[PDB]
Amino acid sequence: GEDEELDIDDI
Amino acid sequence: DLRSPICCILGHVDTGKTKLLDKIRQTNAGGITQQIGATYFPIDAIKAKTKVMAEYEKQTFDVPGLLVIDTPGHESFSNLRSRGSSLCNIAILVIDIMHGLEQQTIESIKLLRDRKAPFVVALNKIDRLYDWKAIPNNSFRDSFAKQSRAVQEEFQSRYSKIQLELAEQGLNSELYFQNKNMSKYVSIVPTSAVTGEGVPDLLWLLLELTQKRMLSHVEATILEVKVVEGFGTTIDVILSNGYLREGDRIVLCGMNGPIVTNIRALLTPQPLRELRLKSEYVHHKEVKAALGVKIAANDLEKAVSGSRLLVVGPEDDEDELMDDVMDDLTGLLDSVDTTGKGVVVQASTLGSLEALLDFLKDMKIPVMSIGLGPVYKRDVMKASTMLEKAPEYAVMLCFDVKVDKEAEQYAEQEGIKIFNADVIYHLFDSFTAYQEKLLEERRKDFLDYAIFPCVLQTLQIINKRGPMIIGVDVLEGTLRVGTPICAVKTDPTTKERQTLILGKVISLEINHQPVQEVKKGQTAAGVAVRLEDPSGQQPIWGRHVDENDTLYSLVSRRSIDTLKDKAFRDQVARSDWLLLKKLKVVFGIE
Repeated sequence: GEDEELDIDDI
Repeated sequence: DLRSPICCILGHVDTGKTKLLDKIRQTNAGGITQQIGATYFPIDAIKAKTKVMAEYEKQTFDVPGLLVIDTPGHESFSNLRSRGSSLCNIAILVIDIMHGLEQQTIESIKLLRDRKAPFVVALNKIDRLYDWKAIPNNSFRDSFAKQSRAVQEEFQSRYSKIQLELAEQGLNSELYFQNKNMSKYVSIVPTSAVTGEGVPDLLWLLLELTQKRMLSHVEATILEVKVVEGFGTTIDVILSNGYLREGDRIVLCGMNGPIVTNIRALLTPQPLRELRLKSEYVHHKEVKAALGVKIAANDLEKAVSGSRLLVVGPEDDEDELMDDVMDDLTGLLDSVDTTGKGVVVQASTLGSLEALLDFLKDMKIPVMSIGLGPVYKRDVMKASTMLEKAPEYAVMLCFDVKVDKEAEQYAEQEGIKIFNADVIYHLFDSFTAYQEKLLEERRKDFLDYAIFPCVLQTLQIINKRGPMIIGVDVLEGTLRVGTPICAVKTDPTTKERQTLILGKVISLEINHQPVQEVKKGQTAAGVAVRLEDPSGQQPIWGRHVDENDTLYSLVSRRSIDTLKDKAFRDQVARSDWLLLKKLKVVFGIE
């Protein structure tokens, strides 16, 4: 469901 | 009468490499020149040494003579100029006939096949052939024809095996006189450091591989940086082109920027053995190319071994030459991460550094900074900045460098692993081993601390306490054994938040079978979750927590961080990071 897109440094 | 060819002979002690060089020099009369950091062979002496080669080959003498550099270190250092500058016109690789290819020999091959540097192989120790009958200083072919078929057999066997072992390393090779193509093939010259047999052959072959297949500008290369009792810091150099004259303003690469100075002395060692207490070394107003020479000067203290050396001329701008010598390192310096997490690296020579950096690039070990020479608190401070960000990289990778007592004692306060050895392996094993040991400690701590996301819907309560057993539907994520389960409840007004830990999962049963894990979608059945009591009063079903309360894996700032390191590499799914995103919203974590 709107699969992208995220980082891993923000949290 | 252009410049002498330069020859680097390298081999392990066992191969007899040093005995070979001594036999090559063979003094017994102007004399052989034992120049600083190199031995010089005047063409005259070469002709004299190779007279016996007339039997077999056309002799040509189009060069003034020959320059040989003995050292394996300085062969590393001759490889220190490396790709940017080729220091030797050719290499003589020494191998023990009795022993074939040995670990080091393998490496030296790879090393030469890296610089694209041309080489010949001295197949040494032939005097140890079981029935060999020696003809001192003879050519090999002549001694060989005079040997018994027993020896002819033994030689063929060992030879053709070593030829084979070379093939296995990527090298086509042949006895020198038997090779159809010198290119894409390696010449093999049998020698004996003991009897001197075959030396004539070797000498001939060097001239043949250099004279035809292989000046005003000054080409100088820093071999070694040495403190001399009466001269402070000096540089030992090999001059390939031009002259060096006392007073000459030179430029060279230094560890704290370009160094400019003036030649106070050109020194070579003293010809008289008797002279050389009062005399020490000889001082020269000027010296020509093709010799190894010590330069005294001011400002050499932080000179970098492996540096090119330049003489500043009338029309030359100093500041642009200051740019030029540094270029070899500058190329190297720019590669590094700079402001990025990485291990710090330190080396003895420009080449040792380039080699180490190139090797690490292929492992894919990131590199925060590089350095040269003695290791100090300053240098080990570079690594300090990695203790919190990337502790695994809280290490120096040093090659062939002395470390300060102060700096080593300082690296003991903090947790700085200093790696120091001649070859990569020791660093690679220590470093790699240390990295795994670090994970070994990390994993044990991480597993308890770590926690995958999951959201569960209670279908019904099976056992309310002793132990609490809940029948659930996994809505999102991965419910697993060990995972702590909790309720998040906000009093309508007063409390505004909550965490009610029910327990950690002991066991999971779906469709009458134990399972260790259940991912959303794996089943439709519903799973009985047996929960180990948490320490301190377990919330009471009905009273505190009930059927309607969505329950989730207890995640926290610590929980989330522990996922990032060690755990992260394969275990987490993108779906699970996305779930974490949503969980923070529920738990009120930023």
